[PDB]
Amino acid sequence: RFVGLTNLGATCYLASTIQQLYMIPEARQAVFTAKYSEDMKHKTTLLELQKMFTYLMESECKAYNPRPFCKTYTMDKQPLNTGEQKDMTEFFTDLITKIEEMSPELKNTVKSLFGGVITNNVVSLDCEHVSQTAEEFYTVRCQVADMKNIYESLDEVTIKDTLEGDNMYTCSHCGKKVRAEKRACFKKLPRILSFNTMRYTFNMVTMMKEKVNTHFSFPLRLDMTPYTEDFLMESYEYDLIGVTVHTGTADGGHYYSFIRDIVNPHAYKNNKWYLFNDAEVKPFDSAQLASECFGGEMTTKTYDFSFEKTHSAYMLFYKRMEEYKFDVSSELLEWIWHDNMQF
Amino acid sequence: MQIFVKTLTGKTITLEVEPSDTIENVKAKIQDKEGIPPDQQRLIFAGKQLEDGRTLSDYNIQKESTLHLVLRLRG
Ligand SMILES: [Zn+2]
Repeated sequence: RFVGLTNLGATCYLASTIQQLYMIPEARQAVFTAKYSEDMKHKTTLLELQKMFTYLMESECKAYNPRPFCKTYTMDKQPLNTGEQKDMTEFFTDLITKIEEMSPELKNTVKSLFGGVITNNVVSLDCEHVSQTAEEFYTVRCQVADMKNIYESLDEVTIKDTLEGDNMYTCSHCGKKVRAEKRACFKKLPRILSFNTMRYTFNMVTMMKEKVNTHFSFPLRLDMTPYTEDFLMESYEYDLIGVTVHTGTADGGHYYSFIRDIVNPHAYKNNKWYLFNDAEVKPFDSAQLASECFGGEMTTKTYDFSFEKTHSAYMLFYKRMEEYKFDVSSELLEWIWHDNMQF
Repeated sequence: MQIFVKTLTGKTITLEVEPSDTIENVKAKIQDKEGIPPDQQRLIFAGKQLEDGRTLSDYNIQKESTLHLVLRLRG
């Protein structure tokens, strides 16, 4: 009843990313109504992104094979390797950056939709000065190890740190390093706020990255008030629409997503959730959000023995709080219509 | 000039760099301080992931600009 995305070999991350973008209606309509130019950058990708987004919506089939998309997708410098496991949040920044760079219409859409501004402020203890600046962001990383929830993380992200010792300030108006307390906080929050629960630590004895599997919860409705520049120094309540789960260890894994249907008003008003796993989309009972995304330990009845959960949320998607008509290229609809007729 | 770095545990550190330093230099200098091998690191300034081979100047990052250290939960 939803259309999935065929795995080309190792495009777990890509399916998770495309489907979440697809399910945010502002961005679906944004990709649809994007006006093709001649010297616009990533023309082939926006073009292939449109066919995919239309096929996802109007096709009668189970899955869209994203190969036409992937054969023209370029990452860093070289073309995309469909056999290379990748970090979902990395591919997410890659694609959001491209879409931003396509047309100034899209850039203003992407920045307003996914972009935010941190203001972090340095104040000197042995001086008379202050240097608060600005930072742009798309995704907010959250500490997971030794944290019980995302409220604890944000409390640490917006903490009052003390620049001292080996990490002294260098007051630019004083040519000397100074005791300073710096703290970040959010000035402009995006409409779609993304978090990156970094579930890994680098082990110093074994020289190796180590995936973090401890319990880490996040609310269904989030209140961002205590981390806004108005509270320190419109609405800040958000609703969880998406979780990107990573299953596996630090050497590699597999991806899948629990996305909320915020389009169909009846599905949205009754909290209907769906599991997007590559070529497979199935309904999802939100009662098991905690089990499937929070981590911790499970028990089973092996034969009783308790292990650590290696499947947990790597990325969260919240929409700010406040029946969609999509305008899609009629030439594309007849494309999908011709194919639909066989099934 | 000195930049800020939010490391893997959220610790803010400082780095004395010159804008004509390349990214691989920064990953080497990051290895010097917080001890993480340069090839496992991604560095995200102001949303744009800095890629190996370009210049710290090519991204227009100056004093008090913050670099973000992450690894790859590469699934
Ligand atoms: Zn001073």
